[PDB]
Amino acid sequence: PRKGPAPKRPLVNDPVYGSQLVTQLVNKVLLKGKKSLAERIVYGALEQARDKTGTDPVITLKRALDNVKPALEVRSRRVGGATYQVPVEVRPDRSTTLALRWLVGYSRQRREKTMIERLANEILDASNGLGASVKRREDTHKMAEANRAFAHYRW
Amino acid sequence: KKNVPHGAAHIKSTFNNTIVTITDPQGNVIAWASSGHVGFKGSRKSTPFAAQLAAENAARKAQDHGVRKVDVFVKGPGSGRETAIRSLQAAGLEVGAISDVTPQPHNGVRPPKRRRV
RNA sequence: ACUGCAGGGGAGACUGGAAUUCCUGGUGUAGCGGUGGAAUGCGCAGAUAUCAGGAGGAACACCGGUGGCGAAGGCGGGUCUCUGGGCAGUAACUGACGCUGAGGAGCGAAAGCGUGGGGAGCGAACAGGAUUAGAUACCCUGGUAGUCCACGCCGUAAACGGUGGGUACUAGGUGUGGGUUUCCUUCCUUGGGAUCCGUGCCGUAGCUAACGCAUUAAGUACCCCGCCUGGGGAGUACGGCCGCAAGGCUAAAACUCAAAGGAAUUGACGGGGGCCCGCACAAGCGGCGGAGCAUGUGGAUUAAUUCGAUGCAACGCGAAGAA
Ligand SMILES: [Mg+2]
Ligand SMILES: [Mg+2]
Ligand SMILES: [Mg+2]
Ligand SMILES: [Mg+2]
Ligand SMILES: [Mg+2]
Ligand SMILES: [Mg+2]
Ligand SMILES: [Mg+2]
Ligand SMILES: [Mg+2]
Ligand SMILES: [Mg+2]
Ligand SMILES: [Mg+2]
Ligand SMILES: [Mg+2]
Ligand SMILES: [Mg+2]
Ligand SMILES: [Mg+2]
Ligand SMILES: [Mg+2]
Ligand SMILES: [Mg+2]
Ligand SMILES: [Mg+2]
Ligand SMILES: [Mg+2]
Ligand SMILES: [Mg+2]
Ligand SMILES: [Mg+2]
Ligand SMILES: [Mg+2]
Ligand SMILES: [Mg+2]
Ligand SMILES: [Mg+2]
Ligand SMILES: [Mg+2]
Ligand SMILES: [Mg+2]
Ligand SMILES: [Mg+2]
Ligand SMILES: [Mg+2]
Ligand SMILES: [Mg+2]
Ligand SMILES: [Mg+2]
Ligand SMILES: [Mg+2]
Ligand SMILES: [Mg+2]
Ligand SMILES: [Mg+2]
Ligand SMILES: [Mg+2]
Ligand SMILES: [Mg+2]
Repeated sequence: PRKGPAPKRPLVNDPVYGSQLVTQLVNKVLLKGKKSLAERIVYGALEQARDKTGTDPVITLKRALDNVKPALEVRSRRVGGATYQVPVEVRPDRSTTLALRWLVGYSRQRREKTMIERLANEILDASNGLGASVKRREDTHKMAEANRAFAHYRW
Repeated sequence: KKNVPHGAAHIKSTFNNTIVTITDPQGNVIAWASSGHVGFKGSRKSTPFAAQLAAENAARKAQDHGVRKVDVFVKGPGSGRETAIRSLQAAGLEVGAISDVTPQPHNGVRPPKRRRV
């Protein structure tokens, strides 16, 4: 706001999988306070993910995120009589946030039956670099690589 | 097929555009690739990014004719005046001397009327 | 009058360099130009760019300032010729010859006008493009008169210090331009003191409605000229004089209004400025606006649809109970 930064909230380690990345994924799936429902999707989709690779799924999850982290985003600004996008650097804890919104966000409009198998396909199609969440990485970058001329207006 | 080892790079940088031509010391033009040759159109040509690609395109096209060392003669009140010189160093050239040949009239001809924007 | 001194004061003739544009060649290839963003335009028939030569016009970077000069308008690239004024000192000379000045006469930025030259750039009118409800404008590409020179006319400007000219007097403090002169004088310091004429800044007495002026008066006084008498009508009509014309100078009345004004004060306001805050925006999450239905309102209808609420701050409000 006006008065500087606000203290960000801590995340406890997930009890089944010893990593903070899984408990940050269950909060993007979470709707309407149904957290035990959102934990039966993320625990369910990771167990479905190890039955098609055999690799441990939190190692599969981090390679799914390293292919959808943006390095440059395209924040907008009005200058004169024409407004145009400005490429800025993405800080690391936003790159985790903006990627997990894209796995959950493009899995809700994917063509399968249950959310457990829609999410488990998008993680596996991003660990290989083929999904639709991966395509938004090289659409955010292409809009940020077509606007290097405007990098001198950094607010 | 022209071959010359020592050259002279001229840079003109206005409020609308930049042009980087590269000549021999006798004054004959070798390569001239500017900010419209590198793909831009409109107000984007005046940006400092469009000057560090115009200077790269004239540098590699001059090194094919054997240019290894240039002299820099900038002129014009532009913002792509410093980024074009640093762009020539990261293309395999040596800058040597940097001069300033901006034309300064001795109160000669009359300037146009001032803009009431 | 004599001796010194400072200066963009004026006039004429000759003349110097940078830059803009064009022309003629050399190299070179697809863009250049332009704006808040574009487009008209230029170019691919060799443009912009880069180098060399040539033609022409206009203005004079640095010195240049808070500064000089002139009655004001105004005045600066250099040189020669001709020429006006000012200041200080000497106190040689004339012996009130002084000041102002109705009418009058001369000078008088810029625009404009006449005849003839010149025309690089800039640029009214003009045209096209964009902006917009429209855009006869702002912004952009072009571009004619004119701006320049010679000889005449015009005679107006916020021609201003919005302050007529001469003189005498009335605390000072502190810069800067032109002189002359005394003290440590050769301690050189080109510092200090005295005096004369410019030019600014701040300040006391005094004046002023206030702001402010204040030894360069808007103070205290005397001599002469111009001018004012509520605001519009109006610096207009008619008459006259000047002018080639555009127009200038002198200058009214009927009628109409009860005001038009000058400085300062408090506030509100700004597409003025500084700093600061709010779910204001940004970063997020979930909605409304579409559908059926419930409830309130506008409208319409009705014998009656009781009345009240009507930007935020009325519309699941008075109504926490209308068969
Ligand atoms: Mg002179
Ligand atoms: Mg010349
Ligand atoms: Mg020409
Ligand atoms: Mg040529
Ligand atoms: Mg040329
Ligand atoms: Mg002269
Ligand atoms: Mg006698
Ligand atoms: Mg007189
Ligand atoms: Mg004239
Ligand atoms: Mg005419
Ligand atoms: Mg004429
Ligand atoms: Mg003529
Ligand atoms: Mg037009
Ligand atoms: Mg114009
Ligand atoms: Mg003459
Ligand atoms: Mg006359
Ligand atoms: Mg008058
Ligand atoms: Mg004047
Ligand atoms: Mg007057
Ligand atoms: Mg007087
Ligand atoms: Mg006199
Ligand atoms: Mg004095
Ligand atoms: Mg004062
Ligand atoms: Mg008075
Ligand atoms: Mg009257
Ligand atoms: Mg008249
Ligand atoms: Mg008449
Ligand atoms: Mg007032
Ligand atoms: Mg304000
Ligand atoms: Mg928002
Ligand atoms: Mg609805
Ligand atoms: Mg009612
Ligand atoms: Mg309510």
